[PDB]
Amino acid sequence: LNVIKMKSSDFLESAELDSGKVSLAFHRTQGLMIMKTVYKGPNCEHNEALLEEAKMMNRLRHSRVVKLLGVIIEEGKYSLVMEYMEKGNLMHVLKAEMSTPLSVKGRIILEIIEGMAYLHGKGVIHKDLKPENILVDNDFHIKIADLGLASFKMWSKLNNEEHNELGTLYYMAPEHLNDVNAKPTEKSDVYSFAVVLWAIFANKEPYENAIAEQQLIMAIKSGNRPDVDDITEYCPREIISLMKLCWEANPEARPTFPGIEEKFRPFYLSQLE
Amino acid sequence: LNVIKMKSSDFLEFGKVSLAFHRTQGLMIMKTVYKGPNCIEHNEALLEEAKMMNRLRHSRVVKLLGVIIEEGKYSLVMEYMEKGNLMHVLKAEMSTPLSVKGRIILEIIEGMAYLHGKGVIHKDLKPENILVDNDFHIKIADLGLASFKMWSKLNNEEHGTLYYMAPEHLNDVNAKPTEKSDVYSFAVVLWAIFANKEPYENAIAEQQLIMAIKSGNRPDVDDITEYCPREIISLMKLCWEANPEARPTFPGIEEKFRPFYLSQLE
Ligand SMILES: CC(C)(C(=O)N1C[C@@H]2C[C@H]1c1cncc(C#N)c1O2)C(F)F
Ligand SMILES: CC(C)(C(=O)N1C[C@@H]2C[C@H]1c1cncc(C#N)c1O2)C(F)F
Repeated sequence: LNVIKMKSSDFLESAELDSGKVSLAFHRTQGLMIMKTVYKGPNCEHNEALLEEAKMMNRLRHSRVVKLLGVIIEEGKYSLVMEYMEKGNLMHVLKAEMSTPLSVKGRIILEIIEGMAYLHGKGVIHKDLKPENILVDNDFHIKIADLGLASFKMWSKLNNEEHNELGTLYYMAPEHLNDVNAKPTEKSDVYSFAVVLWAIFANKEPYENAIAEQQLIMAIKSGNRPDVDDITEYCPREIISLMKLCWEANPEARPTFPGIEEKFRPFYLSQLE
Repeated sequence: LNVIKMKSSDFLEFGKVSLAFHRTQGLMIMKTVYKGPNCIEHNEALLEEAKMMNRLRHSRVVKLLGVIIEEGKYSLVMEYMEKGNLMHVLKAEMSTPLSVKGRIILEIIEGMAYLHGKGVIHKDLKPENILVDNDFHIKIADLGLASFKMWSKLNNEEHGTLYYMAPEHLNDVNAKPTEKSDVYSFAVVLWAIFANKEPYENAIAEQQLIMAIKSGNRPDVDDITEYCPREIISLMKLCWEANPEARPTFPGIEEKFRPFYLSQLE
């Protein structure tokens, strides 16, 4: 339940990944893993706080959240070590030439609901749910990640701290768009989820026809949402309903993940599984 | 957020469990605990235990849908489970395949992990308290009202087998239950799932059987005639260890069992 303090010698770590300075690394005994090197540079401070924030992020253990296996914390380099998800992130899986069946897409959605229900269950606001932060194993089971380090302030600042040698907008609720200092709520995560449902049936990012960013922000704040007609393949009307309900302008008019799970699970089981 | 105060008029019409029809929301199970005289002085305490009951919401625990608090009728209203309890499902003429028994075990682990996550000790996990819907998905129940004292008192005033009980609580009723108390119970549940019956069938008497269990007696593994994976036999032995400390946590179980389930049984 305390963090595993791993050494640099324990790995033969690879080149970067574009789905990240995130890299695949080979542990000498425990085998294949994912490593997020946060810092490289001279010695610095906050060592106890980072190791406590690692302990904090090690607390959250579920079948649908990515597990911290350990951390590297040495003289002038800081890294997070996490379990290997073979098929990469959700958006990578949807774009692949291999067909993703309806039943699988259904299960993926239930597994995300399960995972979000867990984090909210522990009083965690994700703040940055998006297909990047949804990883997929070889059996097409998923786990939720915080690779932005949204919920871990000391690690997130460490990336841009000082002497460091080493996306969101589409899934961010309109209340927080163009807001320098916004407080994200649980219902912020519910909006993100709605855009994720759309992406799962679109097999692409939303807002492809946007030209400038200030155009897209002002559009989404004025009530624009992903084009439902741009869903070419079959998407059940129950899920089309659900994503419209979850990307409501009014935060309070959105449901909660317990509320979603209660409706979606029996629908999934009866119609999609 | 808070509990729903339902009326008896809103319905058609372990405790007097009746299946009842809510006039709008549809079919439910109602546990009418008290029918007769009036006890309105302690209604606040029951409604405070109800709030406590209402806070536990998971896919693998039975949900309180609402409660009836009237002059001389007191009921818990909870979600319907078509196939009844686990022991009833195992004893049916339809053989329940290995893959399903595997999934059942994962769903129990999921549910127990949730309750422990909310600081809940079940204290009386057993096949009777494990209910099964039409697609063989399970939800854990507290029909004995082990964790709800005022309702449990009310249940059995006018108008309990030991096979799944950890040895620390056998002949010690003051011993505080821990998480590891539930983990022993779970071990005996694993056995029953592959046995398709209650253990200790050829015990002489319960006084003597209790003393046997305290001295290290466990269910007969040779009584499992049908196939049981060896790593599940290993798991149930590790979970029914004499020493509470020597048993794994439900988190500990989940992390070993889930990838085993997925790779070998799913
Ligand atoms: C940071 C790390 C290890 C990670 O994914 N997680 C740590 C724990 C579980 C998982 C995670 C996922 N979503 C939200 C939170 C919160 N709060 C969270 O916290 C990885 F992204 F580097
Ligand atoms: C009593 C009631 C409603 C019920 O199953 N539960 C109430 C809530 C969820 C579920 C439950 C199950 N296991 C343990 C606890 C605890 N603590 C529990 O508490 C039913 F048996 F009538």
